[PDB]
Amino acid sequence: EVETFAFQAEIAQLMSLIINTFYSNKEIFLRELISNSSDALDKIRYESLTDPSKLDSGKELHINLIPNKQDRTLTIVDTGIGMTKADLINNLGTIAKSGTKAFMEALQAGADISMIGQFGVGFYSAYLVAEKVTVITKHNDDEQYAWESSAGGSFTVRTDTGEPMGRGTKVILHLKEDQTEYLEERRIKEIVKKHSQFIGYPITLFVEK
Ligand SMILES: N#Cc1cccc(-n2cccn2)c1
Repeated sequence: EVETFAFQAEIAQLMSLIINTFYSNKEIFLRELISNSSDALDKIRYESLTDPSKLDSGKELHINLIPNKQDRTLTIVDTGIGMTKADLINNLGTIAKSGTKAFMEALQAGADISMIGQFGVGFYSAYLVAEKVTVITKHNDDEQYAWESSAGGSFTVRTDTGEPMGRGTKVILHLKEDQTEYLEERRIKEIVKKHSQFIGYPITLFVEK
C-alpha cells in the first residue's frame, strides 16, 4: 500500500533548482548526507544517556558507504535515531519550508549551492547526483518505512517489508547515468577525506566485488 504526497510548492521549487541549475561542484552531496547521519547519531547517543534502553535496537553507532555498480546505487547507512512517519510526511518539510526561503534569499544575495546545509535542506542536494532517492528508516517509536521520490513534485511513503534495520536510516541514491564516478572507491575516499575528515563516528567505505 503506497501513499503518494505532493511536496510543498516551495520544496518542489528547491528541487527543480537543484536539478536544473548548472553547478559542477556536485560532490558536496556526500558531505551533506554524512553530516545528516552524524546529527542523527548524535541524537540517539544523547537520548541513550538518560534512557539506556533506546539502544536495545542496536548499540553500534556508525556510518557505512555502500556503492553498487550493477544497481548503479550509492547507499549511505547510519544507525542514528531514524525518522517517524510524521517526520517523513510533515515535520521535516515544515522545517524545510523556512530554511528553503532563507536559502533562496542567500542564493540571490551571492551565496552558492554548497552552502545549502546551513539552511537545514542539505538532504535535497542528493538530487545533484541521483535521479531517484529511496530512504529506508526505522525510529524506535514507529515502524520501518520507505520514502521515495524522483522529484517532479511528489514523493511516496510505504511501510517497508524488506530486511529489518533495527534503527537508523538508509539513503539509496539511484545515480544519474553521468554521475557514476561516485561509485568509484578512490573518488569516494577523496571526497570523505576532503569534506568529512572529522566526523566523530566510524565511516566504513565498502568495496565491491
Ligand atoms: N534521509 C532523509 C529524508 C527523507 C525524507 C525527507 C527528508 N527531508 C525533508 C526535509 C529535509 N530532509 C530527509
